[PDB]
Amino acid sequence: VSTGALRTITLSKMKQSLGISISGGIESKVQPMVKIEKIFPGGAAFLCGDLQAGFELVAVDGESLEQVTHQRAVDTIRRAYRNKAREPMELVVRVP
Amino acid sequence: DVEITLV
Ligand SMILES: [Zn+2]
Ligand SMILES: [Zn+2]
Repeated sequence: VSTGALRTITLSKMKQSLGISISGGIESKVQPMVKIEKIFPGGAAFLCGDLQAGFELVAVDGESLEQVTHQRAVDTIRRAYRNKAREPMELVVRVP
Repeated sequence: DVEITLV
């Protein structure tokens, strides 16, 4: 796979916790992009073998996370994961 | 300046 390849990954919203920390955001000069910082046990992401820490988040449920602030990214993913009617969650990512 | 938040 080439650096930064795009990949669409689906994730069920059944678990109460997404179980991920995210890092970065357009205010950051060091990490302008939003990346998965850590995947935590107990959550939904720990169960997806295609999700890894270090992936760049591009979109969630059709909502762009490109060039967004950290605050908007957190808010956008939270709203998507709590929207249980839309199942599964769709995450567009760029792999390292 | 990298922010990290548990989602
Ligand atoms: Zn600020
Ligand atoms: Zn991005």
